[PDB]
Amino acid sequence: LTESNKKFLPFQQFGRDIADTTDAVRDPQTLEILDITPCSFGGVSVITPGTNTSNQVAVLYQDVNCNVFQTRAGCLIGAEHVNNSYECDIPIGAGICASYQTSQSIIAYTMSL
Amino acid sequence: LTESNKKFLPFQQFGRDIADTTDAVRDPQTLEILDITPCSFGGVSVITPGTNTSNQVAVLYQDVNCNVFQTRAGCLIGAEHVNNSYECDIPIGAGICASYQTSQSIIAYTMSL
Amino acid sequence: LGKLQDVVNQNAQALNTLVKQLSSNFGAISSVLNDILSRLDPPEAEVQIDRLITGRLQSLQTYVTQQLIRAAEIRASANLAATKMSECVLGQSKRVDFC
Amino acid sequence: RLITGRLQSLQTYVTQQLIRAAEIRASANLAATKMSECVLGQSKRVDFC
Amino acid sequence: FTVEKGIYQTSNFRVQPTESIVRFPNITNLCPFGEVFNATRFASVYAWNR
Amino acid sequence: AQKFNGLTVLPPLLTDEMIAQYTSALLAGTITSGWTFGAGPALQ
Amino acid sequence: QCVNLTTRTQLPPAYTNSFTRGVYYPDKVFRSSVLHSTQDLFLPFFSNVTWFHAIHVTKRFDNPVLPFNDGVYFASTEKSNIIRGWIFGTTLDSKTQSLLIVNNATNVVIKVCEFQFCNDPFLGVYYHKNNKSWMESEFRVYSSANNCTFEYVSQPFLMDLEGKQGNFKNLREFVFKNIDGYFKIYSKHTPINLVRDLPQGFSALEPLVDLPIGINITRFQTLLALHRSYLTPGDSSSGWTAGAAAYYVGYLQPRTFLLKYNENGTITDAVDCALDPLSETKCTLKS
Amino acid sequence: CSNLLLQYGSFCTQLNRALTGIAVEQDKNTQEVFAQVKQIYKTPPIKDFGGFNFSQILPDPSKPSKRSPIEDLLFNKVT
Ligand SMILES: *[C@@H]1O[C@H](CO)[C@@H](O[C@@H]2O[C@H](CO)[C@@H](O)[C@H](O)[C@H]2NC(C)=O)[C@H](O)[C@H]1NC(C)=O
Ligand SMILES: *[C@@H]1O[C@H](CO)[C@@H](O)[C@H](O)[C@H]1NC(C)=O
Ligand SMILES: *[C@@H]1O[C@H](CO)[C@@H](O)[C@H](O)[C@H]1NC(C)=O
Ligand SMILES: *[C@@H]1O[C@H](CO)[C@@H](O)[C@H](O)[C@H]1NC(C)=O
Ligand SMILES: *[C@@H]1O[C@H](CO)[C@@H](O)[C@H](O)[C@H]1NC(C)=O
Ligand SMILES: *[C@@H]1O[C@H](CO)[C@@H](O)[C@H](O)[C@H]1NC(C)=O
Ligand SMILES: *[C@@H]1O[C@H](CO)[C@@H](O)[C@H](O)[C@H]1NC(C)=O
Ligand SMILES: *[C@@H]1O[C@H](CO)[C@@H](O)[C@H](O)[C@H]1NC(C)=O
Ligand SMILES: *[C@@H]1O[C@H](CO)[C@@H](O)[C@H](O)[C@H]1NC(C)=O
Ligand SMILES: *[C@@H]1O[C@H](CO)[C@@H](O)[C@H](O)[C@H]1NC(C)=O
Ligand SMILES: *[C@@H]1O[C@H](CO)[C@@H](O)[C@H](O)[C@H]1NC(C)=O
Ligand SMILES: *[C@@H]1O[C@H](CO)[C@@H](O)[C@H](O)[C@H]1NC(C)=O
Ligand SMILES: *[C@@H]1O[C@H](CO)[C@@H](O)[C@H](O)[C@H]1NC(C)=O
Repeated sequence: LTESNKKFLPFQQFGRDIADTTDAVRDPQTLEILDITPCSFGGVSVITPGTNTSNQVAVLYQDVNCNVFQTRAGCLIGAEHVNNSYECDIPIGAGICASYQTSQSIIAYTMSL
Repeated sequence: LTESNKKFLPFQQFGRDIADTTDAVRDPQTLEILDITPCSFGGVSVITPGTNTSNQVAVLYQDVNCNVFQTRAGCLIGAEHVNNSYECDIPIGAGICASYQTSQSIIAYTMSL
Repeated sequence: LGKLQDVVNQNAQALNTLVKQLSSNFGAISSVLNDILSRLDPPEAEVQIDRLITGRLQSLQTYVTQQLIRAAEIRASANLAATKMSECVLGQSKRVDFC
Repeated sequence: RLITGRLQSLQTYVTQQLIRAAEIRASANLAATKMSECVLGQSKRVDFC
Repeated sequence: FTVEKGIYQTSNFRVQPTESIVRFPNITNLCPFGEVFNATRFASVYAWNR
Repeated sequence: AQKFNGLTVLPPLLTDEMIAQYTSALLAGTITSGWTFGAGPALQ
Repeated sequence: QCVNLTTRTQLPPAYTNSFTRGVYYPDKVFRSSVLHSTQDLFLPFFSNVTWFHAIHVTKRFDNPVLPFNDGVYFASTEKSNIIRGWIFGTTLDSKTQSLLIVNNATNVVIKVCEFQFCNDPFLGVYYHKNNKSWMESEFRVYSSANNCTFEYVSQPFLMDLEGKQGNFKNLREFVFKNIDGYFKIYSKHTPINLVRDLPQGFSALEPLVDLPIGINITRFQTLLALHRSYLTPGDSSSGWTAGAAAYYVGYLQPRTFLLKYNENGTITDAVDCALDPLSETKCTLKS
Repeated sequence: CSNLLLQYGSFCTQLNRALTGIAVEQDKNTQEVFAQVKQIYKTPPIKDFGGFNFSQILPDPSKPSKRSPIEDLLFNKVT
């Protein structure tokens, strides 16, 4: 229930959008307009280096907003972020891939064209 | 119930077609063979010159037999017919389009290749 | 631009139709599955729930089929664009009325 | 149940017609390329025209 | 038993709420009942106000 | 026929006469100009 | 109690045309930048709507018991608050629950009961001699009453009891509906400077009070207020004055309407689907 | 609702796999069109190409975005 910036006419209680979903209900406490946004978005995903190469994995959430790196394509945990860029093999999205490089661990970086 | 030109054997009452639809029934009153044909054919269509160009529209009937012009693609009302030919923009079907030209009103003509 | 606008408008209207499908009862007594559970017992309201399941499954299957056909058309157009790039862009093409 | 059966038959017909329309679109694109190349000029593509 | 390199979708993440608020109004109305106690004078025990 | 049950058949935009006219125009262009008419103005 | 009138020369009712009027909010939700279509009883656009006069200069006074269909549209270009209120019912013989929504000089009074309704109730305003103010004295709306349950007062509403013959300065529109016995009120005061031929401008109608009565309704009739100055003898037989007023009565029909919600959240346009082929084309494409 | 969905879990498996395949096919389309070369060639600082003006298709350093003025006009034209 976020704080909205749009005022309501003084006879309405509900509120919908273009896609016809109730996302703005006026709170009857002191006439506050509050938006509605679902808390659960997308699913989970895993990054695996493969067989005969490693044993650890990196869990990636599709669009959930939070070692831990806040990528553009959700939340990626278990993979450190490095500023340099190489050619990428395992795609994730939004120009960021993951790879197993140098011990050695799973790293995330912006791909090189 | 049109006047048919095909006679039945003197033991039948109904008549079907290739598509297996009862479209011929003998009249018990005078042993007259009458055909059956549905009346409602197709839908309606609206010819609009566009926003900020005109306000009047032309209504086209799809497969209905009837200012008013009997085109080969149904019935067209609200658009006068002119014998000359220009390049057409709004397609209708059967080689005749409609447009808004010179006041100015909606006209229908055979398209120029 | 006509080609670039249709591929977005069609997807947006398909998503809107998918949203609109949940507002129908598909022959049941309610649209939202919570209302029948709150007003009727689950042993009796099982057939309405199953009817809603079948309706939502049919709508999702139709959406998946439409998206698959659209993806096939996009694949064909992308193959055409890749060939056009590799011929007309990465060199000069002798094919007349192709570039 | 009559509504559901007729809806299923119509949906299957629409899917079949959409697949046929996709195949017709591919054939028409091939015919358009052939008209642009073999007819509106001489095509150097061997075993194409 | 063998997994190659690439992305894989296993399950979904759902944020289950832990608290519920169902309070419809901010306060309810009242009826005049304080005059039973806030009165100029009261009644006796053989004939009391009902 | 197949139209009695609401299964209306839409007539095509271009008739067979117009298609024949297009083919004859293409034939005349390809015998009188070769490929110049397909990539610009027609040259005799 | 009520008295009977005397026969006199009146004027036949006229017919006028509406111009994008009779649009209200069909619900109580908020919609912004969306074109939402709903199936509800509205007033069709460009429809021949009835007209009734209330001017004196002659002696025009017509209050027929019009049938109350599924929703009515009541628009008035009121200037000096000559009109007072409305009454409802089926037979008006103290057999059903007849409504009486009146607006007195102190407060609005809504009470549906079984009033002994007369043939032609009206409000009487008398001009005092020592006091230079118009005051209502003849409260002849019904003979008596027996029993009822609902009564509503709301906030006080102040009006002017002085009637003039000048041009109108305000326009008031009212919509009365009954769905599942639920009484609906929609109104919005709109200033205007005109005498007739209502403008083509657009103005939605917001609900004011929503009455849970759950009764029957088939007929309705409006109430009017006449003045008793020193010019008239003061008897309600042939000499009176009613100022200058005009109220329009329209009947709502079930048509789908495509509403135009702006970013603020108010209706701007009400393009139809069964009036013009162009309007049908607009509302089928949702644009 | 979930308990009755085990009777149609295979259908959801096919639908999810079809959507994943559609997404990866859309992802592969960009690699087949724009990734024709594996070496990024830099535009030369000399703009004297014999009189050919290429500023309308080459990127400009005046804006932070790398899009050409034609591409920037193309991005705002579509929604
Ligand atoms: C290449 O074309 C561009 C057109 O965009 C030219 O830029 C314009 O130059 C004129 C002349 O000074 C200015 O008035 C315009 O404001 C410029 N427009 C823009 C968008 O920059 C550019 O000068 C041309 N360059 C060459 C070498 O011909
Ligand atoms: C909240 O309740 C108080 C009474 O304690 C009341 O005065 C106030 O108006 C209420 N706020 C609203 C209705 O927004
Ligand atoms: C994610 O959440 C944190 C804290 O809740 C917030 O600071 C950040 O802005 C959020 N990210 C986005 C993209 O909204
Ligand atoms: C990568 O190098 C840049 C160089 O300025 C620096 O700003 C950035 O913080 C570095 N990132 C990490 C993760 O070390
Ligand atoms: C119809 O009935 C009338 C009276 O019974 C009879 O005269 C006539 O012949 C009949 N026609 C037929 C059976 O075709
Ligand atoms: C349409 O109807 C008229 C009169 O009913 C008739 O003369 C005309 O031949 C009909 N048109 C066709 C194509 O049959
Ligand atoms: C168009 O011109 C031809 C030329 O003979 C004539 O026969 C025809 O009637 C004309 N049509 C109209 C609508 O004037
Ligand atoms: C009675 O009066 C006192 C003081 O006037 C006030 O505080 C109280 O709320 C009233 N009601 C009751 C029930 O005591
Ligand atoms: C005026 O109203 C009558 C009755 O409602 C109607 O028959 C008539 O067509 C209307 N006038 C016009 C010009 O539409
Ligand atoms: C106005 O009329 C109402 C009844 O409709 C009545 O209750 C009220 O007392 C009247 N006001 C005055 C000042 O008489
Ligand atoms: C009012 O009295 C009448 C008797 O004439 C009766 O029929 C009706 O039910 C009564 N109304 C109520 C609300 O009790
Ligand atoms: C309401 O009136 C209708 C006829 O106008 C009648 O059929 C119905 O029974 C009435 N209902 C009640 C509750 O009086
Ligand atoms: C509606 O609200 C918006 C945003 O505050 C404002 O720009 C606009 O002027 C408002 N409209 C009216 C009619 O007040």
